[PDB]
Amino acid sequence: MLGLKTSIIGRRVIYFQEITSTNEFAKTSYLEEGTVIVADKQTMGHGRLNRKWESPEGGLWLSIVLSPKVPQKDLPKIVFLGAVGVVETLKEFSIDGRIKWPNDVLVNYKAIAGVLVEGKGDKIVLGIGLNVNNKVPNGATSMKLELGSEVPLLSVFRSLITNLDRLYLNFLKNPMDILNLVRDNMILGVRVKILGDGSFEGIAEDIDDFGRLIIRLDSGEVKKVIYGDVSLRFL
Amino acid sequence: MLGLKTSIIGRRVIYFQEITSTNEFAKTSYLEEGTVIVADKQTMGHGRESPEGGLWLSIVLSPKVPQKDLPKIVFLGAVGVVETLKEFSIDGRIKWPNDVLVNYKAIAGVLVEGKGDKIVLGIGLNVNNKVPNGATSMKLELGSEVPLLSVFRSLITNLDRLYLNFLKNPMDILNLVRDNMILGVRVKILGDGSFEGIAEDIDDFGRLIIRLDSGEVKKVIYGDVSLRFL
Repeated sequence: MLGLKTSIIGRRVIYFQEITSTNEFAKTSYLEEGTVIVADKQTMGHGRLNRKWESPEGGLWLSIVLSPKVPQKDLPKIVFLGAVGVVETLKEFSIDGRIKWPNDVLVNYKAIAGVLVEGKGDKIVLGIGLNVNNKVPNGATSMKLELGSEVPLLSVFRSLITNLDRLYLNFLKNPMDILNLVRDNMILGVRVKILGDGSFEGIAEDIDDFGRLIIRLDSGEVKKVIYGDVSLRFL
Repeated sequence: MLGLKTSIIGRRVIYFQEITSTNEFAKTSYLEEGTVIVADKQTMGHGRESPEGGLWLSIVLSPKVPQKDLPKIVFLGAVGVVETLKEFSIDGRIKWPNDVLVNYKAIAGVLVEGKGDKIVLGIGLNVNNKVPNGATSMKLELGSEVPLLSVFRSLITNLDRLYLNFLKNPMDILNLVRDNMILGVRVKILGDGSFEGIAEDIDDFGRLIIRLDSGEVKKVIYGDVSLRFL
């Protein structure tokens, strides 16, 4: 009854009024490639770094089962597929989202969406959390807060799934293309701090061919970050 | 994302761009009660292709009621459809025991399957799809396309309410059927042979009461029997 015309992503959609986590269900259930898991609310949702991500009613909480027969090295680009997809959708609703490496989407520096990718050997789970009409944590934002009015969740869903299906299909053939899209929509040229042991500061210059964040320290040293906790030093 | 507010029917919904049969998938798969299986089209639909534009769905049920009441499940589907059609100002009427007609043309059919502790309620409703001759659709009746999703929301809400009351009082549905069924007309019953008579009413068991011209009263139980209007 949804009438989705996508090729792979969206051939099947499993909707829940409530669920612990769309990513968990997607990981533990055998599901055809392209199956989308979506729920009105998550009771135990979380983003990367195991950070508890509130998933109240009004938001778009979904996971997508993928099985991209591509080199084990391109798997890390799946996150970017989700982030670029969100950005393209936000644009369609006249909202300018920018990517905070590696998986966050911000608007005027406020978090509006997060992407959580989890591999499992037999498949890859692309999780996306987007603040639409739900109440958000202080410092965060939503499509509702940005546009000053409630947005039809299904309209956002339709838009996102369509963009992701398109991005995914091209990715299966031209895997490197996504990196350029990411660069054009990522927050760069700003000072950032990588947290944890061996913490350091520098300018986030770009992402390389593997998607690593290239940081230029004040000493001139160049470091390539694969993953971690990032903080904008002047925002 | 659908924001359904139902108690049981619709707690989960599995949508398919295409599927062989929503009823077959629901019967075969391990699914929780209330799960709705819906598809844009069925390539192998059937009753006792369903083209894009129609509403093709199946509901998994596990009613904890007497085995005798189980045969009443088909009526829940038929009444739910009638209620939804009335919400869209379409006069749906029930043709015993599983069909819904509008001006004597088929607009929807109900197929219930399942033996013990797992019942599948299948419903096919013509909304915006092309239909065979003799049949009709909500689009043909209203003169314009109808938001398929709106029809889905309406139907699921109606079925959930009807199903909850059915768990409490399995006989309540019979009154709704009676008020919305085509009666007082001559019909032909086809089964172990055939006979004609006036469809007078349905009894306390949902059996169709037929009065033959001889005055004889026959009570028809649905299963392997077909009804034709004269």
